[PDB]
Amino acid sequence: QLYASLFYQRDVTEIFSDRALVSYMVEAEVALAQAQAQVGVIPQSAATVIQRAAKTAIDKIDFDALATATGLAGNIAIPFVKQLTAIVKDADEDAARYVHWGATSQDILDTACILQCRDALAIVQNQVQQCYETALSQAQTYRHQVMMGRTWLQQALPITLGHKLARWASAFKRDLDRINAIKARVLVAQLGGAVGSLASLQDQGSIVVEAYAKQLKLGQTACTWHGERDRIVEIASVLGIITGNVGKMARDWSLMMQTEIAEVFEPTRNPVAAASVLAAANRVPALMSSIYQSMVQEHERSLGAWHAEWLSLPEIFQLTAGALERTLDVLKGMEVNAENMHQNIECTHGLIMAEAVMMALAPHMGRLNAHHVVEAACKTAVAEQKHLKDIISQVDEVKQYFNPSQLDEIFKPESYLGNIQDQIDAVLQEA
Amino acid sequence: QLYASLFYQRDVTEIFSDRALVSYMVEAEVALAQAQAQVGVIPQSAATVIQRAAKTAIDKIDFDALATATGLAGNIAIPFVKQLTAIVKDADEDAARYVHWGATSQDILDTACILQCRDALAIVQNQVQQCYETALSQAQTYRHQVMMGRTWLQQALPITLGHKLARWASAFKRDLDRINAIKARVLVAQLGGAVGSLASLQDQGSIVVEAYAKQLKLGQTACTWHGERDRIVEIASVLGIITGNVGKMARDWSLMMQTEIAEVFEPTRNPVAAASVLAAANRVPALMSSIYQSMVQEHERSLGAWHAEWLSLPEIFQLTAGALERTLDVLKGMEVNAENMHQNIECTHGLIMAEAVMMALAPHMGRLNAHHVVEAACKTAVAEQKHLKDIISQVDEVKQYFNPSQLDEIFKPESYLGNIQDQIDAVLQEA
Amino acid sequence: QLYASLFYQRDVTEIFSDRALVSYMVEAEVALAQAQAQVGVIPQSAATVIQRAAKTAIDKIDFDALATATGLAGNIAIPFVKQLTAIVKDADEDAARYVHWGATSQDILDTACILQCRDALAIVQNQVQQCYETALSQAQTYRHQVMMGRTWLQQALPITLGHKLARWASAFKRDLDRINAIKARVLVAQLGGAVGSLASLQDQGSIVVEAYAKQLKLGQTACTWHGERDRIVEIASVLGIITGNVGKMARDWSLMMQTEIAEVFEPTRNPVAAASVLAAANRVPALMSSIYQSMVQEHERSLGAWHAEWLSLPEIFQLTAGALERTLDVLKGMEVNAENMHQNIECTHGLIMAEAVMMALAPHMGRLNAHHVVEAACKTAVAEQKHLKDIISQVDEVKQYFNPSQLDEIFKPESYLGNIQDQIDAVLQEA
Amino acid sequence: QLYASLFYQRDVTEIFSDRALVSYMVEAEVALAQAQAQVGVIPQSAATVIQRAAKTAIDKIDFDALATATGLAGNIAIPFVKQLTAIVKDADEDAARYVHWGATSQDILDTACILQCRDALAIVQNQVQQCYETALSQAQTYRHQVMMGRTWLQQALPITLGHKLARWASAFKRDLDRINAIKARVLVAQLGGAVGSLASLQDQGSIVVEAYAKQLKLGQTACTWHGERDRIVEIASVLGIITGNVGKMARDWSLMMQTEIAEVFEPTRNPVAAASVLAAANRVPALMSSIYQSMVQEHERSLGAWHAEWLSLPEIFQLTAGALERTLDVLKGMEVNAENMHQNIECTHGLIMAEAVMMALAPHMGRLNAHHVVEAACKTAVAEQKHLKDIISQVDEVKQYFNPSQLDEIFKPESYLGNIQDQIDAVLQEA
Repeated sequence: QLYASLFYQRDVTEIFSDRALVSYMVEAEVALAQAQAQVGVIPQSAATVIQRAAKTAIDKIDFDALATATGLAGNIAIPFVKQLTAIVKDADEDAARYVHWGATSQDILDTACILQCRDALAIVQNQVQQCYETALSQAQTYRHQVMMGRTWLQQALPITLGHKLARWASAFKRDLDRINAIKARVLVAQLGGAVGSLASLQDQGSIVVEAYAKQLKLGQTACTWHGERDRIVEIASVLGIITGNVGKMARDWSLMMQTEIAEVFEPTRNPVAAASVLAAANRVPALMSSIYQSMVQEHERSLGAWHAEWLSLPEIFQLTAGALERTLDVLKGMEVNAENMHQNIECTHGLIMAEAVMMALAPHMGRLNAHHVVEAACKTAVAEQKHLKDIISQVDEVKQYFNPSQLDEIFKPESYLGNIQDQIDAVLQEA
Repeated sequence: QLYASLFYQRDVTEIFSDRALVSYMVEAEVALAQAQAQVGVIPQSAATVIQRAAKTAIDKIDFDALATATGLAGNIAIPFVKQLTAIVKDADEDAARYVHWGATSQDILDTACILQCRDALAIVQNQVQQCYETALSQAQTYRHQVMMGRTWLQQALPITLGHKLARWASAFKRDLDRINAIKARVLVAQLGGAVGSLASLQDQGSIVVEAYAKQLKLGQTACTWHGERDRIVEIASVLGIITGNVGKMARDWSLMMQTEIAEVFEPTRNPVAAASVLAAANRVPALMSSIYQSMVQEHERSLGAWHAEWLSLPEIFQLTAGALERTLDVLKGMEVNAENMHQNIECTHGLIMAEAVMMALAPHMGRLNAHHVVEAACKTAVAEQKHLKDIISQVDEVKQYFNPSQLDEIFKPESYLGNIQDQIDAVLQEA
Repeated sequence: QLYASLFYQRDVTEIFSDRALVSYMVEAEVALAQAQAQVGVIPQSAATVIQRAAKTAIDKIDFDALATATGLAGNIAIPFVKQLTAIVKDADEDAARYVHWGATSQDILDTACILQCRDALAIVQNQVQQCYETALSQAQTYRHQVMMGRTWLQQALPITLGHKLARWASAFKRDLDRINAIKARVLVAQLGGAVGSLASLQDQGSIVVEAYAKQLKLGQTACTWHGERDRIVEIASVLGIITGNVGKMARDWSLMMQTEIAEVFEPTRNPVAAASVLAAANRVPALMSSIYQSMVQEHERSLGAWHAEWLSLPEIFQLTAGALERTLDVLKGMEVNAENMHQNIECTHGLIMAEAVMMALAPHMGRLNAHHVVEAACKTAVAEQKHLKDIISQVDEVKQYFNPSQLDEIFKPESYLGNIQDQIDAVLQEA
Repeated sequence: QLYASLFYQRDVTEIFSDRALVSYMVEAEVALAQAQAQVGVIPQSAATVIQRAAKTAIDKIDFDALATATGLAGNIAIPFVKQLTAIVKDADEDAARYVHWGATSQDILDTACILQCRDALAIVQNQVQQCYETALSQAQTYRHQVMMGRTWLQQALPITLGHKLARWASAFKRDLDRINAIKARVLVAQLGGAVGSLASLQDQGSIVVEAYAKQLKLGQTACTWHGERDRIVEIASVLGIITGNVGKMARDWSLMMQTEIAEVFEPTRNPVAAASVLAAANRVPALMSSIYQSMVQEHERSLGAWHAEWLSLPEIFQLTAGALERTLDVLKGMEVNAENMHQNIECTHGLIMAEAVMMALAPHMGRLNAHHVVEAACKTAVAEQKHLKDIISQVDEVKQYFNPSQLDEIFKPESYLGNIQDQIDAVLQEA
């Protein structure tokens, strides 16, 4: 609980709480009774009593009894079914016989898991959508804010803050595409009985799965997937990529907050938001190892791999929604310090503009000749500890082709941004 | 090398060998010169000399010099560019000036990586396609081969071998869908220069990227992605799911090969193919942790995360193609032992048919009554160590509703398969 | 909470609960005030008021306020210090000035972490000690219980159950050695102030650390270790090995519980204990990836890596203590089914004794000759579907050297156990 | 091969090459024949022929045949034994019968693995020893070089470069202790035969293992450990900690190389060494997940887990030795830029000395009063954009207790280093 505030996101944590989990299991049991009554497998009468008794089962369920019983049964569904049955019995000893009719523990657990995933995906998707919108808007606001591009953590050539923001925006848009593309394949119901054959429903199996899926508004699958878990992993893999995208952003803005750089700051000096996001960017990759090992499952119901999913999947959702929430706060209240950006550009005293000077000279001199005059000027500028502009401006060959004013233009960071504006426009359009 | 034969797949290993990597880099340099000549940035003359000198550069390149130089430069592209330039020079000192014009090391390395991924994906996709076809065909051949379904490694209720095969087939089909769905987003070119601004190409940047993408037949992206790596991770994540699917299959067939079960065997008694596949199902999840940590990259070119990708991505492809190749061999030459399957069904002496007997009795007796007669019969059958059929057949209540012949039918494994045939038909149709 | 019962161990979970964590932080603050009063840095008077106010601070602390404040400060220590100070103030506005004198957040957090580790290690060590004792005792009880040894999951040659138990016992003993060997190096105090220089204590720093360590009965280190985390990883690495040892045991006993093998059973048929232990054996390796990435920490206090430890370390302890607790239950109430063991030995109808027959014949025949008679007999026995003893006993060359009674001895599983009894005695002695 | 130069270390890579592996296997076979001849199990004559034929077997072995055969057998030992036998046969058809007498594949593979580990550990230990020596020497050289301590990547209070170096030195010393402490437990021989019972050696088993261990100068274990793998994991876990220690150092020196900080540089501006070390600090944690999953092994010889070790263990050694080698180069030729260190200390214009000013005033004013005068001065200094010294020096209360010269002393970074010199001396002594 003390850490929930630091790393997770309140709504996604609630969706995965013990109380919500049991709520979703109740929902799965109700849909099952309804789907069966609707096709004749059980009397409409029983379904109605179950549907009504359910509305308050959550308040009548003993969570201490449930936890203790879980350790002995090996899963929550078994003791949960006992309790729900006893609850429906105290309302009609007869409807009680139809509670959990034909299902096995994993049907209810996997279905509640998919119901949880459906709801937490909606929240995560909306967070990504706001992050995208906000990054696009800031990219536009600062598309002309010049600053240094850094490679291997060393100043290299100028870029604009808007270009970093456009790069992040486009990454969020690819995440939005990934989320939409997996929904149909992944949000499906689970109902197959003990060995996934629906044997106790005899020849009514396919009819009942179809109506069960429909009641919950989930997809239906061709065959039971108690042992094939690609759908679970697939959902985790997309959350993993989203966490990696904001992890990269948090690495960048906290580096820009170093005392000696101070170009961008987290809204109100410690980078508290970066610390949480970077912790999630450490933890999610480790949880991915786990969710992938969980694919190796024995026959019709695994020993170990399936149990591990109950611990890893929720943690991945919670860290991702938590990391997205802190990233949004930062993208919205981000403080840009234009003076420090200008100052850090002056750090190498014009040496970073060397190649720009060389390109301006190439036409009137031949690239070989241009390269040679600039390299000798850099040596001189370093020996005299002067700005490269001061040295190049007193070189004869050069005065032959450029006035002082043309030289001042050649040395402006803005004059060497290549096609950065085309790239920013290109990402503003894919929107 | 000795292990390559055990875990990898020959063609995918070649695509990622030092020699192929340098080949793809050469290909990237040629496309760059051609795209530039085609839009005016460099003389068509130079492009033609480079394109021709390239055809044999691979044979002229010194790989020992290259490896030694790589350790000092920090990447292969830098010493590779020197060498290729020297090679083009000995053919025309003038065309040599245009080699690697405007690109930075990462453009050539990421582009060669995507070219490699394109080729290895084609091979992996074709392996999945054959695995799918073969699983569908075997599923049909054995849709009626009865055997025990096992949960928590304990016999539970009958299923058919064809149902396990249909479950695997449908998993392969979802993999085929995943592979097709990422191609457009992932197989794109990389050309952005030092800080991804294409500054040295000035206002010709967007025009050149477009023609470079086209020359290589790759997609073009809105902005440079030197630091945003979701496309790399995404490709690894799909390979990871495929390896998890065959890992699950290898766990199953090797369990079916245990001396005491002996229901299915690897083609010619050790499960050599399972050992390799299960090793890949251990290694790939670990490599996933690595590829996901690699998303956290500093600014415009990372220190560490990017270097790690060069080691992990190829290993994931190689283990996946290797695991697919051994799985295909097994799916094709799989030996089914129907007698052992029949025998293991007799293992509990009819106790696994208890619920089937109870369902047959429910109508003529009321489920409560049916449950009670069957439970007392199980106790008796265990006490007398007799087959449950022998005990139930001499119970009065029962003889009242069933002749010996109807009892023999109720006890046949085939009579309690629920909707397994509908599920097998459903997966044969999605095809 | 519902899952705590399934995977963790009650006492270790309490040591890592929010309430115990704050308790240990209080303990760290008290020791600090006492150590300082004892060397003159603060008045003995203040230390006494703090020590007394502390006895009930836990009941006066607002945990909701604390959680909310934590999300904003980035760690629990900061809001905790405010609260504890306010608590000491309402008892003496003057002693309150000396609360948390000279320490930084990480000193209190790392010290409370080591106090927690000290207490959970004592519990884990005692669990390993009982597992060791129990395995040694069972090894002795069944040192002569013959059963099949299995390689690549295939029957190979006879072993005894006692030999598997001795192998597990010796592994537990190496764990006991590992635990004892790291205590001195790992259970040390943390007190270094903001940048680990104890600057606000001026020239009293070393004197105060020495007395602080002593008050808590922890080791003292030569230099501050806010950024060097090998001690944390080292503790996790040993817990990781212990979880791997019981993971291996759970894989084995659940395989022995398969319906068709049924040689050993979990005490009261699903392997519920194996499912939990195997889930921990999936999760701990993934958490190890995380704890190892956490070593890469920036300068004097990291951004991300340190925060991640707060989530991973406790989970590793909790899963290990949980896995040990279920393993102990199984080692103590383990049900051995000697008849099934005897029966599975008869599974290949004497074929597994082929090499034993060959060794008995080698002396009177020459190994070449012995190998050739046995191989032809195996072919015949398989063709006639007879026990190998029936075939070999009617082979002339053979009757020439052995009576029927000597042949019956050569075919007893017990006669081909090599030095298994020496190995079991050897592990009973290292005890 | 091209990457070997970037990430690994030449000698450790050779120890794990195919050629060295087969060399060590030959060595294991020779020791086995010798140990057996020495106790009577095989004729001294055969042992001598094998020992002599071995001296050149490596040159006679067909590596292509070996690789092809390996993929079919499932391990290298099987086809290797065939070849070595054929080699010994062409020298004496009789000695050939005793090649690999009584051993199983895993005995030779695990023994060659431990022989490799023994040799690579010697190299890694020596690298750590040199890193330790060099760090201690540099710590001494710069114990007085003042620079900023940084927390959460923000300047905090002064420290000395020597203190960072002492912290690293002490971490290397704990690694030296860890390496020495595991040798006895981990460097042991493996000889147990098919199911670890040495059944084919009958009652000579224990005698032969003892002499086999002795011939190779390895420890002997109480029982066979084909399935218990804690010794392998333990070796990987220590290499993992070493890689994490230099990973932390590489993060620090590359941050100190940022253009705007420029306090320390890699010897000859890109941090090429940091890039490799940080890639190993990403990859090793992932490989740890794998080596830990490999503990879960089936019965007497696993399917999958054991095979995976052949790929992970060597990679961990190679990355660790590679990371150590680059770290040593940097520790030895490290360039310290004292002026930039001095300059970055002036970055906040005295604000970082605020607490030092407050401690100097506390005695003559009361901590409350001191805190209040300093906080108002910081506000003023920020409003006027002046150095805090300029503001505090014109505050009356203050002039009352300090002359200008005493104020200049209070503001020197060196005057607020707490017990850093005691810590540096403490680590120089543990040496």
